[PDB]
Amino acid sequence: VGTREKLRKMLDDLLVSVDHSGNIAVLRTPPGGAQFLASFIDRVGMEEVVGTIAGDDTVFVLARDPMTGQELGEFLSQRR
Amino acid sequence: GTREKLRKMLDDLLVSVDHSGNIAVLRTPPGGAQFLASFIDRVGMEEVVGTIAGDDTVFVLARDPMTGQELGEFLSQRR
Amino acid sequence: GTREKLRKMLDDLLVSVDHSGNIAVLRTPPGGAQFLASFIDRVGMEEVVGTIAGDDTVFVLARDPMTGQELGEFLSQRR
Amino acid sequence: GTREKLRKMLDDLLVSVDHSGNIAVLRTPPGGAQFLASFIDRVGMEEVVGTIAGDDTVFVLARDPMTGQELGEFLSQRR
Amino acid sequence: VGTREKLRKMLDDLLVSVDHSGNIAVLRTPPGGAQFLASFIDRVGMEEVVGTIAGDDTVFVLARDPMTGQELGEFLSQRR
Amino acid sequence: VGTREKLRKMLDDLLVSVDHSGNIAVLRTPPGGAQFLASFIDRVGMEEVVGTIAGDDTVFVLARDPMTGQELGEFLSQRR
Ligand SMILES: NC(=[NH2+])NCCC[C@H](N)C(=O)O
Ligand SMILES: NC(=[NH2+])NCCC[C@H](N)C(=O)O
Ligand SMILES: NC(=[NH2+])NCCC[C@H](N)C(=O)O
Ligand SMILES: NC(=[NH2+])NCCC[C@H](N)C(=O)O
Ligand SMILES: NC(=[NH2+])NCCC[C@H](N)C(=O)O
Ligand SMILES: NC(=[NH2+])NCCC[C@H](N)C(=O)O
Repeated sequence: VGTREKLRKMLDDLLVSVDHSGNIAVLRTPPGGAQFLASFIDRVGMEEVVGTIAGDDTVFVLARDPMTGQELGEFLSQRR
Repeated sequence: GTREKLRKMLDDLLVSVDHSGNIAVLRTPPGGAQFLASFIDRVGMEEVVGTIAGDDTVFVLARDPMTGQELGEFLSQRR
Repeated sequence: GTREKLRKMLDDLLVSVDHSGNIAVLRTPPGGAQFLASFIDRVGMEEVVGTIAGDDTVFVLARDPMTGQELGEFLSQRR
Repeated sequence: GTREKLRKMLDDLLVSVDHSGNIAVLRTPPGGAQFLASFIDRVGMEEVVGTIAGDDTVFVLARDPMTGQELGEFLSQRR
Repeated sequence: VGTREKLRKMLDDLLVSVDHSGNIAVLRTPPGGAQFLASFIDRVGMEEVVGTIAGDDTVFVLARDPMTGQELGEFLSQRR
Repeated sequence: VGTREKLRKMLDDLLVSVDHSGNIAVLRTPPGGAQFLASFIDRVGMEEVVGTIAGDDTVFVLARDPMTGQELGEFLSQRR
């Protein structure tokens, strides 16, 4: 039903919390969820996102300068 | 727990099931393997000796004498 | 695809092959396991029920009645 | 090496042992699977065809004719 | 024997080195150790830590602003 | 044939793109390639690199201050 609405649903299904410090937004997932969530982020292609790294329950998303991790995390919290 | 989380996750995440020997193989979308296997470990099924998740694949070890096919059969059935 | 990417990657990445039962075991250099298994999944070999990659090891599940030794034999042969 | 590092790590990391077929299954605490399997690979046991570590689970492939139970038996015994 | 002393012992058992640059402290582990170490960090709940990402032998720990990676790494080197 | 030339060949074989923001250079790989590439980086020992974290197709490399992610990513793009 499109990379549009799936975004939301993936976000609502998975995002436990959003935090930030500096040029990084930190996304918390349930255990094992990090790689899954970061895959869609990479795949919708946000160009204020330089890249992402997933661990097990955490994703670091790197804001493209001048954008900041707070601005980045906000841009997300509205997609939910 | 499997009440509303069993079938739902499988539909959300289980792309295909295959098997060989005492192992059932679950394919997920990219990055999905750890996440689905998290749900499987958490119900704590006796016949699941254990799970290993890669990136898009999960290997489920069936407890002998149960077969990998029989095991993959069930998770397929929760759908 | 296996034209120029089959033998080449194995030479680049396959350190050793071993086996037991319906499983062939591929050792790679550190961090190499996901990368090599990516190539294997992508040819989509029928007899490969699936793959799991750790850090330097890949487990390849052979589809019964084929054996893990027979399977490891082929990838060794692409070299 | 297994002198002071064999039993010690297992006590530090091995939560439980199970098995099925030619595979022994080791459960670790969260995130512990790669770390414990690192120690196992490094002794280089002949009968260990190879190891794959997920997040909290390790699959140890026993070299035929040895069984996964017999293999899990030993690591249990180093405790 | 508590999330108190286990901290230390986990730290002593695992921390190969601590480094830093910017808002990140970098922790080096033996191979395969990264996820294990970062699990306890997440679990003791440090609130100057926004989050952590583990690889194989490295953990990136994100300092909460205003705190810095150096201050963060020091706060650790005293727990050992 | 040495940690010298293998660098290049590994880099040419694997580096899809290089990006940067702040004190981090972001390296993109094919799927599953991230851990492999970051292993060699760690192993050639660059001391303007504090550390690396690999995911599945992305590596974050932390520049040692004063060095920046751009300067870091450039130092690489010449090794190819
Ligand atoms: N089950 C675990 N491995 N837990 C620890 C995860 C460590 C870190 N937050 C990450 O996602 O990389
Ligand atoms: N992006 C990747 N690493 N893809 C390869 C996946 C390899 C294997 N199927 C696994 O799940 O472990
Ligand atoms: N750096 C490491 N984690 N080494 C241990 C590798 C464990 C196992 N052979 C795997 O590939 O999953
Ligand atoms: N945090 C998690 N990903 N937990 C699920 C672990 C899945 C499986 N037992 C493994 O070790 O690979
Ligand atoms: N055995 C390996 N995978 N080594 C490379 C690890 C790369 C990076 N330092 C990380 O921990 O993510
Ligand atoms: N097949 C996947 N797991 N894709 C998503 C990878 C997410 C992130 N770019 C990483 O490398 O960690």
